Amino acid sequence: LNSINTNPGALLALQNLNSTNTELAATQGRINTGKKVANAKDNGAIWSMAKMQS
Amino acid sequence: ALKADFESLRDQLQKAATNAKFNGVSLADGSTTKLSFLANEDGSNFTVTAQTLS
Repeated sequence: LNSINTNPGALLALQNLNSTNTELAATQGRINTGKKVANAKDNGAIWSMAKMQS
Repeated sequence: ALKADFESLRDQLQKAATNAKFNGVSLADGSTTKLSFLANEDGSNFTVTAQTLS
């Protein structure tokens, strides 16, 4: 419980901060490009349809 | 001369009707009776009856 060697709560806090940082990077890329489907990684089907129709 | 103009007009009509595709499908050329689109998370469709213009 009150062990000094490890604290699970800090690991869970790191995981939550990593998750919000990941979604923040995703919205940052969506903002800097202006497309919800900017590249093939975002969604391959809509991206291929967009490239062919363009 | 009026006959030749009427024929050029019917030809341009058929060209404009044939060239109405989007993403490889069209509601105007009469190639298909209808197109359905998602309208529910269960998979219910939103039918759009085709209106042939050829």
